Amino acid sequence: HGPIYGLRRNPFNSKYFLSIGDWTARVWVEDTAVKTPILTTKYHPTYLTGGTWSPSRPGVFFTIKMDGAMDVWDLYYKHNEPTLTVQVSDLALTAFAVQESGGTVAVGTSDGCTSVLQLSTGLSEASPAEKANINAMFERETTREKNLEKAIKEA
Amino acid sequence: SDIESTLTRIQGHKGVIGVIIVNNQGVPLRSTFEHDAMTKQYADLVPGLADLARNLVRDLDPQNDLEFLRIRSHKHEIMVAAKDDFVLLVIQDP
Amino acid sequence: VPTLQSPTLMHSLGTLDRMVNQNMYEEVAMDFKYWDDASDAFRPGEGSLLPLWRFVSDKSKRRQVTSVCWNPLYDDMFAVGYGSYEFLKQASGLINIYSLKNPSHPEYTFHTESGVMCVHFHPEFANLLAVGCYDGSVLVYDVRLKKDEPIYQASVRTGKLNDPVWQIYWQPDDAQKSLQFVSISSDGAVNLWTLTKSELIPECLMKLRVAAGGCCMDFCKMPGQESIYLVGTEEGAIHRCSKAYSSQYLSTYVSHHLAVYAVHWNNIHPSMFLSASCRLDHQAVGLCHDPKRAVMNFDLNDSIGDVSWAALQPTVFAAVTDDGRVHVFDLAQNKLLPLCSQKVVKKAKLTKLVFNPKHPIVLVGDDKGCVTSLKLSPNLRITSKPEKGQKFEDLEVAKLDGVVEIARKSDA
Amino acid sequence: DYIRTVVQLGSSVEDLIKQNNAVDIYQEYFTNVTMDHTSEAPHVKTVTVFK
Amino acid sequence: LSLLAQFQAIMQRETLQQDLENKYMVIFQNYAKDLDAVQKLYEKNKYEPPVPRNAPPVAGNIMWARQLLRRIEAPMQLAQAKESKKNIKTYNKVAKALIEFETLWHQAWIKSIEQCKAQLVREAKYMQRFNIRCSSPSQMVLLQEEKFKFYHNQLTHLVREYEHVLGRGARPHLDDMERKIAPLNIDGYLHRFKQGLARLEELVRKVVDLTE
Amino acid sequence: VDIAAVDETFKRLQSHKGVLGIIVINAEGIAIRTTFDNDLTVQYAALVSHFTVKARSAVRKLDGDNDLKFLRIRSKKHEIMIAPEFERSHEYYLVVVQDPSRE
Amino acid sequence: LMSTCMQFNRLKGKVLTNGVKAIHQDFTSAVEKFQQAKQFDEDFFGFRVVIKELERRLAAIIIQAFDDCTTIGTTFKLL
Repeated sequence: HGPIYGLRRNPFNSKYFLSIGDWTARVWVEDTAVKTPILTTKYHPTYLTGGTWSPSRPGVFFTIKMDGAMDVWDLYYKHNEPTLTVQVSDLALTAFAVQESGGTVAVGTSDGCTSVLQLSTGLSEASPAEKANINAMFERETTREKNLEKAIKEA
Repeated sequence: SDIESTLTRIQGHKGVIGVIIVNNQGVPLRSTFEHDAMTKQYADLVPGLADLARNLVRDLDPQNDLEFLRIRSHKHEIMVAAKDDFVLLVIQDP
Repeated sequence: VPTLQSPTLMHSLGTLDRMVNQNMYEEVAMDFKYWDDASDAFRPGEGSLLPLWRFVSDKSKRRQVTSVCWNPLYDDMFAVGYGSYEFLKQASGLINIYSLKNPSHPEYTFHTESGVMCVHFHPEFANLLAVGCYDGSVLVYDVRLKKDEPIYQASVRTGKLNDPVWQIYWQPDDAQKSLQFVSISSDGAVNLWTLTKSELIPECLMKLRVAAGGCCMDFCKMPGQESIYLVGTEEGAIHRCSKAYSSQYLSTYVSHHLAVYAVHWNNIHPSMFLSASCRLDHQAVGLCHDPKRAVMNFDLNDSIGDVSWAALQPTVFAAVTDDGRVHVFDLAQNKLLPLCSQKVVKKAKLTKLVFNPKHPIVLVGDDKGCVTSLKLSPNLRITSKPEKGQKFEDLEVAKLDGVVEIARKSDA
Repeated sequence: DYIRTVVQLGSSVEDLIKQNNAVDIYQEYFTNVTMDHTSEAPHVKTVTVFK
Repeated sequence: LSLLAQFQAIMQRETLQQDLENKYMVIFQNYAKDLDAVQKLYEKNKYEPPVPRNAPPVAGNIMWARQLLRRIEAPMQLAQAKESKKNIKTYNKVAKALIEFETLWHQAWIKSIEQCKAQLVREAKYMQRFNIRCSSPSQMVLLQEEKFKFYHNQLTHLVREYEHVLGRGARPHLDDMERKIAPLNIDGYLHRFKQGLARLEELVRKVVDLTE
Repeated sequence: VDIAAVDETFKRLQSHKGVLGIIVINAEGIAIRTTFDNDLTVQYAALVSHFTVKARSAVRKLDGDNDLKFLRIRSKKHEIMIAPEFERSHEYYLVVVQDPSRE
Repeated sequence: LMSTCMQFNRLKGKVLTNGVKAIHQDFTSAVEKFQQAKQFDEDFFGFRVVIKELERRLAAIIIQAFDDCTTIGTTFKLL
């Protein structure tokens, strides 16, 4: 939707890319039959502007919005609402970065400074397969819905 | 406030006549008696029995230790919990 | 480094206190394990519970025993859930934890602020204790920490049953990222809870529709499968469903007119449960089919606190009513009359009966905040001994089935 | 006399052995349980703000 | 009586079938005995009757009376001629007493709904689901409980949450919220106090992370 | 014959749960009946003889008119039980070793 | 009967896909038992029982998966 602001492949096991750009935060996939999301997440308020994943943990993400948040969206546990809403600033956040070992973030705000956070032992993992799994299965339902329109029209 | 509450519970049952804690060499600290002409009796007689019994148990197979001991007389049950820091005594006729 | 506050002092002092308190009840305990009633091989038709340990604490006398549960590993733990049942004397609740090693002073304790109308230990891990409360707040307590406070709560943010939580259970979640809970409430109906990061989250199982969602006050699940459980109501009926909305009330065993107070399966012959109400009669009814009648009925003079099949045998069971008499039936020696009816308490109405899986004793619980522990004379406990060519579950299926067919074709 | 003494002592000790088997006194519950269930909610700390 | 029904069903000989009518009088002795025992319960426990569990006090006494009546009445349908006259008279006094409760207590409940309706705001609007089962209702029945246990559950929470954030203080802060706590318009005040405490749940944790 | 009675007492005691051993030792520290091998026997006889005469002298010193009919020392492995019967023409502190862990 | 058979030939989400697998497993097993002249009304109302009885697994695994719809338009992916 509209002016897109997000793009990132996912790391740590696979190639599924992200689309956090507008005020919906999807997760997309690269196939010629799946030109549509997989784990669409919430329609938000406060037009979205930017985030990424984790390179030390499978598939969390971290939006920012025009009133400012690090929503630590853990994404194998909930699927609708931001697991952790933190407002670093009142003024509108417009950046993002991740420490390469994972566990320190940075956003500079709408005027000026740059705020460096620190995320605890929520950022580590014990099983990296089932998150490739639930981000693999959950779009064959979308190809399955691609079959239905041919079936509907032929009927 | 857990040690003293256990002392107050344990000294108010149907047969208990005295609780004693004694250090390594001696110095019976925190007795419970209305006079002290027989506390010193316990404090200098009993830990000889406690460490003598640790000798008896441990001599057999040195992975082994002692933990407690009971001596039941006719009118008394002297229970001693010996360990490294101290020796502890509770006296009770059933 | 002050010796008189060292933790190992407190450890050895606790063990020495048990070591004392044993030597104050030597007969009560030696009988608990090494004693058989020598005068019940002479009169075949009756028995006699012998009363054993008595457990009181001074915060309990103003309270009413409102649940009892036993721990899976050790078999010397209780979980008394002191609380209130009168509508006008509503108090703050309590929960002790006792032991057979010392009966006088409880090992643990907690102090809630509403009536604890249930408990349950976890079956595999062996410590975590789920509870409920008069005001919807299901709570979970962790025990070995020795912090007199919960480790989770409920709120009105995650989920709240909103009226008393009469019974709760633990589900085995097999090495997963969670632990599971199933509940029941007066208004609304069954809810599922999980143990997430620092919270407990509802998921609704089913709603007990008939004015309003019909009230209900007990349920039991069948051990041998999991999904299918039996739920009471206060419209009167007994219902049975599975963990779905899969044919809401798979079985509708309707036979009653008031608040049912207890149901129970029996661990052998998995088709046969009994139940018990506040219409002064408890009915031992079969479930594969048979939803329109009762195989039997056993009327009595005051309403039922509760009932319990024995752990060790599927004929004998016991029941506890509102007078002071626990009475215990063998369903294959007498036929419609209580094998042993004994009065244990003086001026309190009994309200909770719980068996023991390994040693043969029983806990019954007063109206006056006390629990008293009885032992079963050998005519009450008669397990048919297995043999070379037969299995122990089969003989005990056979006894019950013989009694069932006899009274089925003898009733009509 | 030896025989009478031995059977007297056998009686007394037999009572004692029952006493120890009756309920075990010297047994601490949860001597060693490692698995602890705890509080793990997300923590956000601003170490410094680079300005 | 079930045994007698079975013996009727066993065999046929017209003399025996003229003899199994006889034993209904031997049955009728014990029903009179049961009619004795229930009668004693009525007079020993007239004013303060024991109840079912979590039962309210006015019409959770009606159920006790109803239990005694319907314990004595349901065997009467089956055990229906001089002894029968005195026993039907004793039954027909017990019947009028076991309607004496279940009308006078219902009247006392009428005047108590006039009292209490203006803790106990439950019972005058919690009885009418026990009362709706058999007897008749009264003015302004419990059409107003789809709000009121929302009104107490949210409102023992947010006020409760105005203790924990005041456990992290150590002030124009609290000013702004003691001016909100104090004031068919208990909707907007719960709005106002929820948006009120979100603000200071932010501010206090900001101060803690910038102070430790 | 009473020899069957005392051997029967050994199987009475020894039929109990966990009871590893029974032995009888007289006032001169020499075992009479055993259940162990010979050297664990002689070291029990010497050790327990010395220990129990020290303990009886302790209790008699502590109070003049009180004696002991009982002794119980603990391990983490096995709870040695000593009983004595101090008399003339016989003083046979029998000693059991047991533990409830086994079986 | 064959109209119902066609409509049932059109068959968090891990648990719920397992659930709608159980619904398909049962409807197949039920019809294959029926794969074997006026007592067919009895098996007919038995099958009526099963259809209006395993239509409530559907209503249950769509009530449990209609909160966890995310947006305006996950509901037609699941409707």
